[PDB]
Amino acid sequence: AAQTNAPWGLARISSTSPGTSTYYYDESAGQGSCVYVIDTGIEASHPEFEGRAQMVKTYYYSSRDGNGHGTHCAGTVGSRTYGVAKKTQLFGVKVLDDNGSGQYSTIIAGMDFVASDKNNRNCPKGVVASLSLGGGYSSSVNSAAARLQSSGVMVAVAAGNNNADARNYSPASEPSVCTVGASDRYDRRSSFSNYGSVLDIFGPGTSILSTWIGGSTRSISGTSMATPHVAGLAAYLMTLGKTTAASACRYIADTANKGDLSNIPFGTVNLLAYNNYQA
Repeated sequence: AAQTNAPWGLARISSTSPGTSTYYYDESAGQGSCVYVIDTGIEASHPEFEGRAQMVKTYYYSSRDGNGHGTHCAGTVGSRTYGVAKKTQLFGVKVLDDNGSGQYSTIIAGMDFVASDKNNRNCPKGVVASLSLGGGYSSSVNSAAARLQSSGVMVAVAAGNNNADARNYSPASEPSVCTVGASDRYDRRSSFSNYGSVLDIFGPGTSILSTWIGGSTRSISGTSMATPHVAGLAAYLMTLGKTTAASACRYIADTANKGDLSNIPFGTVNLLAYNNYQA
């Protein structure tokens, strides 16, 4: 399939070259897979989600996304216009309040929720969890991310927007999950994107247009915005049978665009998420 005038990030994950605007992808589009978006919740009623998004858990008075961040990330995963896997199932776990804030303990409980809740969902193609969140280093947040990964969920976490080594941030520093840095439309590392040996991949992170609360859209920047690209890419690749949850991050890196990003610090992988679709 071909989505003309796609957001630049979608066109990039299906391109060996920057500066194109058509997203190419196999029409399976993540059908039969599931992506948990553990964030501020999802505006499931948004027409871009086509009934495929829903709230499955909240730790606050409402499951409604009053922030927009989780709606944006879900839109990049699987919204029809801005998503990578336009047919995947989107489950919202509201571990962040409408300020975008969350206690690490609520975040840990959300990861253990997904690790069990997937046994209540129909995901024959597999399960993805997109963690567009992060704070300082925590071995307990890291271990929850490892349990989630160990449980059979592909876990994609943001590297962080500190322009630092992601080694001092959780869950970005958990080596078993898929830690994602952010790039821009000119194949530069995003000026904010964390780096380091713990990173596994880079996704489009600067000026990403996706869904927003109130049925709207907007463009925002962050490693929280590169993470749903790889998360959506993983649900896409697992539906095609190219990889499993335990292997998808290592697979995505094997098939990524090599040595195409500039301003990548020594010791950080120079890999850009690439669906390797041939139309």
